[PDB]
Amino acid sequence: ATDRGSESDKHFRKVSDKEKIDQLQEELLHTQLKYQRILERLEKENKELRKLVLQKDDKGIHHRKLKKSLIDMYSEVLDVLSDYDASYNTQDHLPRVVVVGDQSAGKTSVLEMIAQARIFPRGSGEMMTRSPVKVTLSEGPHHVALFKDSSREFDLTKEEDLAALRHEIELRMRKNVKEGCTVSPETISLNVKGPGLQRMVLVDLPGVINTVTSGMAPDTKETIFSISKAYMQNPNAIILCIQDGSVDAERSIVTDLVSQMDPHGRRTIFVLTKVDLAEKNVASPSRIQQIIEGKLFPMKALGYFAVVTGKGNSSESIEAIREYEEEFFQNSKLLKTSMLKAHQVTTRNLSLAVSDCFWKMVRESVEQQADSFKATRFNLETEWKNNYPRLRELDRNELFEKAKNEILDEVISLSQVTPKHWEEILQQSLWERVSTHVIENIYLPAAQTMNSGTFNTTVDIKLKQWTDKQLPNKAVEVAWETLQEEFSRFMTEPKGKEHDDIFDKLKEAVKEESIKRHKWNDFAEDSLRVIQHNALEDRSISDKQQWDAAIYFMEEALQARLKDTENAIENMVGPDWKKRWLYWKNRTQEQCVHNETKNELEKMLKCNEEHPAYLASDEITTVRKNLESRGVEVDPSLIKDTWHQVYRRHFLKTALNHCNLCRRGFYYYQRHFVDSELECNDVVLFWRIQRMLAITANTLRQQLTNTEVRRLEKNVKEVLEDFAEDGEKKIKLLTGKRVQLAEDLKKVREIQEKLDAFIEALHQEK
Amino acid sequence: WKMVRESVEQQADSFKATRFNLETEWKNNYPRLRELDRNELFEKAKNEILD
Ligand SMILES: Nc1nc2c(ncn2[C@@H]2O[C@H](COP(=O)(O)OP(=O)(O)O)[C@@H](O)[C@H]2O)c(=O)[nH]1
Ligand code: ALF
Ligand SMILES: [K+]
Ligand SMILES: [Mg+2]
Repeated sequence: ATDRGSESDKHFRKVSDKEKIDQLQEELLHTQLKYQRILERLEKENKELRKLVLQKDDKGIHHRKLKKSLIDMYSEVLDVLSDYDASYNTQDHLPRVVVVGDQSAGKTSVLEMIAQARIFPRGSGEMMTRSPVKVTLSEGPHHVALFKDSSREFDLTKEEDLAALRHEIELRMRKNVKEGCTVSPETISLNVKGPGLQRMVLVDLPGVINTVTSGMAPDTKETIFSISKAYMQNPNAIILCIQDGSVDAERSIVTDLVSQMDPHGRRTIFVLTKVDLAEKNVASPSRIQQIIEGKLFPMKALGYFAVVTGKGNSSESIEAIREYEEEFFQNSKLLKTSMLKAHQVTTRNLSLAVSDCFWKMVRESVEQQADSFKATRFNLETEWKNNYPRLRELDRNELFEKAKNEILDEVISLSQVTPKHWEEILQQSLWERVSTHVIENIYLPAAQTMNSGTFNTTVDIKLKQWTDKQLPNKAVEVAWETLQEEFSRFMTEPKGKEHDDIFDKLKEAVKEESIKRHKWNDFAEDSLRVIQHNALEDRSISDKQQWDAAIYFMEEALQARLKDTENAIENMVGPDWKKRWLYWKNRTQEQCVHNETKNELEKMLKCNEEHPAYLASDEITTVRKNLESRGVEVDPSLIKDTWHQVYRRHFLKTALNHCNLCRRGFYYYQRHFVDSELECNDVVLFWRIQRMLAITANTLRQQLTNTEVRRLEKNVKEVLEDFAEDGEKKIKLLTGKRVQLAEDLKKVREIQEKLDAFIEALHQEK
Repeated sequence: WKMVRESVEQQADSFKATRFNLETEWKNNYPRLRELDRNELFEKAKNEILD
């Protein structure tokens, strides 16, 4: 009878097994223990069956050391790195090839005529590049590129598919840009296969703008510079410097961006675009001869200075661009009358030369990263472990689940609270809430008559009306709060000096959802009304012990009121001579008035001890004249306020003296046959309420332990499952700086594997 | 029929548990009457009154 919710769950839980254990045992334990093992061993078979078919498309199985997915290893390493750390602290050490040049140059053309002319939005009229776009190029058949690493199935040779693919990239480009600028560092990941593509990662960084026009947000050019740090602070970056062939080199921006990155040109190759505009204006090949020699290019870029040319139409196909480029370069005086042989100028030579320089840098510098990340992990683990010796290995998934079980365990522990605590806490809390209402609004005005029948009649009518409207509504609220008060203590209270504060955000977050769903039984009040009516209706106290308990607790309530009034009075009247002379204090003129106003009222009560609480205006006038006769002029309102506090002090002392004789007078045996005027009807009123609330608490406790705590437990389970799926809150709640460090350690460990996997793939040559 | 077959078996356990809890308390408070009915109660009075 102490608790019934736990028994119900066990009974039906066994029933479920009795009917379905022959299916549950296989699914719940046998399958799950084998499930993890088969992931390593049997999924291996299905992965290999498809992988081999995919490798045949790659040709990796057919040809040793030659596989189109071999270059995809390089991108996988960077994809983890960008997710692990997209900031300069990690990005600055990641090898890459970047397209750098004046925005007007159309610098991206170096990549458009390879694969991107079909799927990347282009054309003049507006700035196209909005954020770094990385394209993973690989020798292979035509295949729809990955867009934001998402799979696609499109034909790259038909306009209808390509147009939709151009839309997809544009959406990422603009969405990466936030208010205040037109460019964003947030990168876009593309991976395309097709003929003529080289194994390398080329990034089209947003074009630099000398000045921010009114058509662009003010921070455009500063943002591009910060994005330009992808190479300016990256010793592993290869820079393709694009000179806008429409304008002279002395008008360029790229010269300063790269010359401050590598003034020796060791990390860069200079490329020129739109050279054919030289013949749409008065061509000056003598300036081109300086261009090839790098006289006017401070970065002294190394390699052959390739040139890109195009019809300028934004619909020219990749094949059309290649054919146009070859014919123009092989005949134009810009290159035929200067030392720029077309077979070195052609973009396809740049792609090969860029691919050649790409693998040179990657193999040389990649091994340094493996040592760097390993050193990082050891330094992080040493400090992380020393500050958190308890957690040698931690994850945010492990952190959440521990709380999930811990929370459910505590709420169950809350369900283990004995009724003794519930009944005492509910009874004590509820009575204290309504202890003054009865005294001030029911008892004291009823005490103004000497007719005990009216006294009991008056209160009973008020109580029944009060009972119907207030008592069960306050009682449930106390019970609802009382359960939450213990729940919070069970939930988030520390175990002395040991406490995992890392879990407090989730615990309180779970509570708020669980209390919102904690709807107390809407009919609990109806039972209490019947109970309270019966508890009040039965006023028969035939037991001395019932009398003894009721009177002592009534005294405490009255003594509390007496001190409450007395403390208010002392402030109203101030210190007496004992404290005025002891602490060198004095009275305010109001306190002086109150003391004399008090004295006159005390004298009035000294004789008229039975004076009713209500004062006649003649008494108010009498006091005023009695005080005015001593030089004290008092507003009637002061007297009435003084009167109320002093009267209760007078009354309450009388009531306690009545209580003293009620217990003592009846206690003496020979006095029980003396019918004195000591009808302790207040003890009858107090006793019934004490019993009435005690029964109320028991009804609340029964509902508390039978229905409400189970609803609280059920809601917690519903909320915790929502949190289990709510990754963002789990991240937002689990921010303890050790799980985040543990998360970083995991990512560092993964990168070390990914770094070595690619490095291991480099070592396939020997 | 999906809901009825799934949940109906729970009722059988619930009612059986109800009877055992009711019989335990009912029998303990009324050990004399292991089985009682309002028809048996009336007839006993009928004979008792006539006697
Ligand atoms: N004349 C000429 N036009 C080009 C060349 N490369 C690209 N374009 C034109 O520039 C426009 C878009 O090229 P794109 O590489 O996207 O430059 P961006 O949009 O300014 O970054 C298209 O209309 C192309 O025809 C080139 O080498 N010569
Ligand atoms: F014109 Al650009 F990136 F070269 F938008
Ligand atoms: K442009
Ligand atoms: Mg562009």
